[PDB]
Amino acid sequence: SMSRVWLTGDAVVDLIPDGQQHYLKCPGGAPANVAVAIARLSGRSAFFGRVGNDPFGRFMQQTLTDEQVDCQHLHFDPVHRTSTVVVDLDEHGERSFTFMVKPSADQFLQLSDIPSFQKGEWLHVCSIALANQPSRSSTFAAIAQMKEVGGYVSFDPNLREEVWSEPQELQATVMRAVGLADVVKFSEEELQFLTGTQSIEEGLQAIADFQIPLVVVTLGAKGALVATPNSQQIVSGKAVKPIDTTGAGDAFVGGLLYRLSVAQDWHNQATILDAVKWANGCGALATTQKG
Amino acid sequence: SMSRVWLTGDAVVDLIPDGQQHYLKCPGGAPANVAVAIARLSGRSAFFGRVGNDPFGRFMQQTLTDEQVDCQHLHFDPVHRTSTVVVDLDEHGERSFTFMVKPSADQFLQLSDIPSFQKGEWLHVCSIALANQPSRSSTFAAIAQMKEVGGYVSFDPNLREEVWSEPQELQATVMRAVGLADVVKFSEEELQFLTGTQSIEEGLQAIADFQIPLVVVTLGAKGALVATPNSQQIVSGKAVKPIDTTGAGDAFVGGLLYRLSVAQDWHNQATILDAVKWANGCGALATTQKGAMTALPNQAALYAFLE
Ligand code: NA
Repeated sequence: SMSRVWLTGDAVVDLIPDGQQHYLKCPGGAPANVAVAIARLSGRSAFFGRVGNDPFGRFMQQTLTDEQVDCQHLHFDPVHRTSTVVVDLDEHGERSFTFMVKPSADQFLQLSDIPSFQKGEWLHVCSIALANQPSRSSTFAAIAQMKEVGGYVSFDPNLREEVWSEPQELQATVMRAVGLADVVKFSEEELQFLTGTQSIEEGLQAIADFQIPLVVVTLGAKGALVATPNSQQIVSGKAVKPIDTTGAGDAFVGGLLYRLSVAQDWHNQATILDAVKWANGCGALATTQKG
Repeated sequence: SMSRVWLTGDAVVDLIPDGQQHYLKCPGGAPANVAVAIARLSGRSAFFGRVGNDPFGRFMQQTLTDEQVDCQHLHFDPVHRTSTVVVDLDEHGERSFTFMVKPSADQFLQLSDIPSFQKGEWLHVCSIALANQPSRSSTFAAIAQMKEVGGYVSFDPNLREEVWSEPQELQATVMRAVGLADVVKFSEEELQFLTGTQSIEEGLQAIADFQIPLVVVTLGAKGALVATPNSQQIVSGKAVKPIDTTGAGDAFVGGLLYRLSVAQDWHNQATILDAVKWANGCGALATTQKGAMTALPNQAALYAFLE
């Protein structure tokens, strides 16, 4: 087997209005979305993290097992509760969502929740895991161990100021993670938010000292900006400019990580280009399903 | 014209399983259930308490106004969440409840939220309101104010240790409220836990020195045992089709308190016995639909079941 992508962070149950007096149970959370995306490509994906010993936590355990994601290292906190979102409708029927549990069980990820890592494996992290302690320090420890054993680390800062008890620590904590990552996925505005000169130019030029092996930037319909310290390149979805990646950022990551993980040499420029091709493929695939 | 019944505590949105992938968005919570049960019996009930500024709390304000409980003294906490309970099933082999929000907005009930009380009125309190500060002191303060003015206090130690940040404080805090109430509703296992006893007779002699005007111990399906300083009696009941026990006890309290609230003197023995009979009726009836409030009967429906 040997090839494997580890995923960690917030497993989330979304509650959607199924008309009136009814909510639909929908599994969510960016780490779980990417984890499922990889397993749907017949890839080997495993999830470690913390949910609550509650029905919603059990829903995610069942969902992930069904989707063939290994969740043997999924823990159930007897006290804290699984992250739960309720989306709400306007007078005009326009969506709005509310975090129901703060802070959720995922924020209490412990050092003993971290599984043994093997050489050549991948670890993917989102910013929510870096919001508060003990999850902040536990996640960084997971990163260090993955690298120490000869593994690789990807990072996608799906940043939301909400979950943070101390929003001021965000710019420094996330840019800290960017420094330790092998692959970093940036949204256009995300790259900007860390002081963008209105362009993705010097916003890019800034991170140069970090010497990140691979940086990928979504570009709505323009496709995907691919950045290596040597080169610079755009990999469009060669089809009359398709569409965006609304909610398909996770699917994008999944397709990217699945291909990079099974590569003999993911550092290869040719291998990277093919991986981005799949990533755009997954991203487009998700947004054609009315999503 | 008759006695107003004040209700306070946690207004809760219950998520009840409808199939494998759906949840029923149902209004619940002890004070809200009892307030609604009283109103549906053409009784006069009002609610004072605290919910989240979130829409789950707007949902409960709407449900109370429609039912039609007074909630002028309903407040919205601009920081904390409205209590959300997810009911599932519990192998070995019944139902199970789980509190998703800790602490919820009702735990932050303030002294300023307490309305003016009047002689003859009623106040019902669930033990969840004593769980944490400042709700604990606020609720204890409200209980006292009703007693001082010549009102009456009802109390239901609906035990849920989960919401207590200091679970060791539960027994002493609950038993304090027990000694302050006119009416107390016990489960057979509740009275046992709080008294450290095993038999119902022992649990009664234990609390016998509080001289509580009325103690009710639900005997599950045999009805309830009715305890007064002088006399003990059993009051029977009839069975139905249990398909959702959610809030059956809150329905019991609803029927009990309404029947007492309309009497010129509720201390009358026959009145008390008739009230429990009402309580058994409303309790069983609520277990015929999904949701705590959904099957709370009007007078016509309740008389039809008892007749
Ligand atoms: Na019910």
